[PDB]
Amino acid sequence: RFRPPIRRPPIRPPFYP
Amino acid sequence: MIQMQSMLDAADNSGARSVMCIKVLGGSHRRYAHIGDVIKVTVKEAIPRGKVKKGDVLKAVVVRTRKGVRRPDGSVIRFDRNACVLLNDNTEQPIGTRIFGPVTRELRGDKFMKIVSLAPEVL
Amino acid sequence: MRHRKSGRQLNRNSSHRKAMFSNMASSLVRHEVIKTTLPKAKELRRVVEPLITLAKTDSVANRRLAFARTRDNEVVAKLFNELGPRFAARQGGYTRILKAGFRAGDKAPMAYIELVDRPA
Amino acid sequence: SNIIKALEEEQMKSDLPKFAPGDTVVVQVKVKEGDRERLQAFEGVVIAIRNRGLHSAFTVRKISNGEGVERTFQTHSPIVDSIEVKRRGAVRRAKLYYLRERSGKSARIKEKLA
Amino acid sequence: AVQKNRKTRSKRGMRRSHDALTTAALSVDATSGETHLRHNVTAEGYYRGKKVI
Amino acid sequence: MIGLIGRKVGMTRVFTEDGVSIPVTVVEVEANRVSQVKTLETDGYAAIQVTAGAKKANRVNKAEAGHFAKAGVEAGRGLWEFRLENGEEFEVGSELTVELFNETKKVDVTGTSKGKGFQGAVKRWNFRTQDMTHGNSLSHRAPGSIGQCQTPGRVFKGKKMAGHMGAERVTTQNLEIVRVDAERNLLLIKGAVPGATGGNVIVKPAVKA
RNA sequence: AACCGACUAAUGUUGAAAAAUUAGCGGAUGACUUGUGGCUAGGGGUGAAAGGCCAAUCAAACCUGGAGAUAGCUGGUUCU
RNA sequence: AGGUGGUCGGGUAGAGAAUACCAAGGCGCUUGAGAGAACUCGGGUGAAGGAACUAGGCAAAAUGGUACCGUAACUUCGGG
RNA sequence: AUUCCUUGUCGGGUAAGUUCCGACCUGCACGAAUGGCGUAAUGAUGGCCACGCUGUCUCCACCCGAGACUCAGUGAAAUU
RNA sequence: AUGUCGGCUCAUCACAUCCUGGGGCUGAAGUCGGUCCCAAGGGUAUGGCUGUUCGCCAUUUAAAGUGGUACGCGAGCUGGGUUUAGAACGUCGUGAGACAGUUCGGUCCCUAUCUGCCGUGGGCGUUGGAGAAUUGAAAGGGGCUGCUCCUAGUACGAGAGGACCGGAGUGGACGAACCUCUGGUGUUCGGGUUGUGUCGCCAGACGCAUUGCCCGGUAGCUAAGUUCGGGAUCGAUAACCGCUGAAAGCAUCUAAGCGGGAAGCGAGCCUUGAGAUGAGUUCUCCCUGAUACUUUAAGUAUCCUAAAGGGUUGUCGUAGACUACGACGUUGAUAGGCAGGGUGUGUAAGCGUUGUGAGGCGUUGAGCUAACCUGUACUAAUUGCCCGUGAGGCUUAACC
Repeated sequence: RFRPPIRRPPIRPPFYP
Repeated sequence: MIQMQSMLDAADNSGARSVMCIKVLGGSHRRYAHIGDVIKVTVKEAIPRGKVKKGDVLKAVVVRTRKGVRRPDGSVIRFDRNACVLLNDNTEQPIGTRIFGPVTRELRGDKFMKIVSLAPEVL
Repeated sequence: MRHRKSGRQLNRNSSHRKAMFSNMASSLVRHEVIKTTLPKAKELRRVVEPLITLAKTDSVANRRLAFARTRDNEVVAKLFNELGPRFAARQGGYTRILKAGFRAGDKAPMAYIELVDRPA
Repeated sequence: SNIIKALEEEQMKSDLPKFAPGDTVVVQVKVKEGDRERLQAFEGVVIAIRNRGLHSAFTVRKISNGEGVERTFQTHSPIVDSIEVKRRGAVRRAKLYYLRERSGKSARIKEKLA
Repeated sequence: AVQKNRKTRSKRGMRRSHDALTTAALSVDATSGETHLRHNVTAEGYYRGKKVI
Repeated sequence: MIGLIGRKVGMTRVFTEDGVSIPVTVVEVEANRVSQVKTLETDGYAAIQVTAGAKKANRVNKAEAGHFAKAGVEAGRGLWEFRLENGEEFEVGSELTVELFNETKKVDVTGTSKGKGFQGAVKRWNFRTQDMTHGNSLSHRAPGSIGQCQTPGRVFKGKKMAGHMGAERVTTQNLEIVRVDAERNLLLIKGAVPGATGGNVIVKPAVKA
């Protein structure tokens, strides 16, 4: 089954440090 | 140019004071009812002891609109407020027995001949 | 689309354009020949040449009209005392645009604009 | 266009009564109920007039059976059989659309009364 | 957003194939013999053979 | 089919006696004159070429002027060709007039539509706008997606996008003729005709009749 | 209103700006706000408590030294 | 296009250091010129309808002053 | 702000209500100063409803400006 | 470092077909259905609830297809749900904390090089050059459908009900062109009005306050307005139905042969279209000079010529980002102005009169009036410069 992934960091560009 | 959510006065003595178009009937994706067009309406506000009650879903024929009607000479007749006549949802025959305010000759025809007979004026 | 429309915006508000052209007309009446950018010259004709026509008929009404459009009493006097009389017979074309190359600073297409039949 | 002008002026009504905004007119409108052709009278106030030769129109506002009704007529249309000015109104404007928001006393117009 | 490969000199050159300059329309004044932008006054103030400035 | 080459004069109305207004475009057909007859033997198809109006002699090239001289017509504003299908016989110089459409109920009119310049997908193709508020960032009249990821990894040909709108040959079909005026060389055609006033219009008997 | 603040949105996000602008928004005689000068210092301070803040840095500041810590990992390792 | 303590504060209107227009005084913001496409930004108006939009009336629109009249449940009797 | 099953069930509101309000109690897995239950007033607090209002939307149209485009001068950027 | 749910925008394909078309069987009387076969041309709900997809519900529709496309689409949007950091409830844990439970809150970057795509140019080519008009190989667009009436209350049916076939009309949705009308807009037109500043003052104006606000409104653009479209027809077919007909004395639509037969297929309609390098066709126009030189060519150089026409420049456009395209360039209405008109606004100013005055009235439908209409050389459109040459190779055939 589809397991909801964590593909991206929680803080998004343009702030992504 | 009536659509879902449009409120209309009741030009009848059916007991509705105000109705709301639920559906423009006729065709798929049909946007608008004009004068002569039948609409499904919900009674939003009704008189205390009448034929129709608040929440009664039924049909109605639009008889007056602010957008009005073009006539073949290029004329246009516009009313100040939008009105309609509640019709039996099966028979499409007027619930009331009296029409209030003018109507247009666009209703002239076999379908709404009773409306036209009862109306005080036909412009 | 601008189909059939008239009047250049000249990268300005309306109030600015109105101010600018009122000024520019006053300058042209005063000096009888003015160097401007070519598009401003072409617009100026639609402002000045009507003032000159007004000035052909001398009336308190017309002077006040000219004053309203120029807000300059020296200009209004020159209009009604000199320029009207001069152009009395002439049926339009009170001004003449002569293209005059480019401005140094911005290579803007420039033009002289002058009154016709300057005594000078 | 001279062509369009010639074409339009051939169709124009010869003698139309002078009416103005604020006038109370009675338009006799030709109605045809099947075979029979009658005149029906539209009586109200001229609130707007479009002067455009053959393309001229005028809007008349009446209050009928408790309902505001406006009708823009095409002056030079055959359907408009006649126009009678009942009362000449004194207004200060070309278009009396302000009357849409007035009623009764507020909606009264002053008589011109030469 | 940005190239994945630096552009060659060839292709750069190909883009600038339309970048060439065109000359001004000139004419010579009858009276002053001075070259001028056609339709424009000369530097000495002639236009079509008459001193206009 | 044979047709005329008019100029759109403008629109107007025609009041009928029964109080119907009829929106009409007025096409002025100045006498069309045959300037060349193409035959199957010479050209591999049967057509007439016609000119209309007048061109300033000064504005006529020598190449143009010889072609007209050969017909013995005076130069007109252009040249337009009408295929013949009926084995109809015309000679050069032969005039075509509005009276061609004396029996014709409906015509098909063709002009160049007015030009709207560079127009976006919203006006050009009736694309829906995106939300005006509710978060939309700089993408109100944006066209949306233009494709479908890795497969096919490219934009398909004929995809509706912004671009030049108008200024294109357009033919309206089955426009009724309200009136032929032979005196004034007018056709009154019900409804809209492509392009602005002053534009050349080709009028032809309706193909779907 | 000033002043202090920072609830919403839009812009901006290679900014005008390493946190703003515009329109609105809260407090506005008080547990107010502000200037100057003092004091508290790193397992330490300070915290109407958010692991907040302690020089655009913080679940242990910054600098220098031990120091080339260590790196069962990754990279790279040059002529025939 | 940010931040930076204190002092001074004219006229008309106005409760006012708000706001509008001005004075004294100071400026036009160190790229200009054209054009009048899409689209973006910031605004103005809008037929008919009126929240059907949307996660959500977000955003807009709307209300907006003074005097008087009048004002419900509820209440800790102050309120509301 | 706790309930899994679950959009429990009943009632209200709507043409239609997984939300809301009232109520029921088989409380998966409330509960009495980690307070229980109320509670006027207050809140840029959460949910829901109504009127008004509207370009939020049907479904966009037009217009005013700043960019975009063209000319002249200056002249970056990530990337490769 | 390949952004992950749902929505929005925009799609494209399959066909296992939801509708519409064609059929066979039916436990098909008709009206409806069922089921299967052909068919992918077009079409194929809006709302209430929920982050939802879904689902349920309301009300539609001819129908509300099923799927693929990184569960299509975040360098296109959103960010409600998931996905951090705050906080709280239940629950678990002595605890720090945890939960695939819940709850409130919580920053979505990128100026597009290349491919691609939509547009729009420049270059060269197409064999002498030039101006036009075209043919159509090829491609694209379009392709939906309701209801009513007639046929006919006929056929069918005990009745109730109620057709096929054929014809006519009028819609929905979609598309297009257009602006005569109905309207929107109209900061370039006219007016009213608040505050204030100024023009010495009055009067009259002007600036500024969102175009200060308010009311109208020309041209243009435009939809809600107007008008038109989808086809018929031909040809070939699908399933299917045959005719004649053996193999197989019969039978058999098939093996020979000949038919019918779909919204589908090729044409037919609209648009593009000879870079169709396979570069087509037709009409018309223009250029019929010298020399030297060579390693003699489709040679080179000099001189003389500079055509048809193309450009640049100019006035411009219902054409336009720039271009391009089109008009005009004095042998001229191209633009501006000007005249007259129209249109809009709504009775200017000044003066007179009336009134104590605000104000009223007359002069006066006045004054002003953009993008409009008709005119008009008044102003501005300068044959100046470039570019483009000098009868166009060779072979072969046939003609002279």
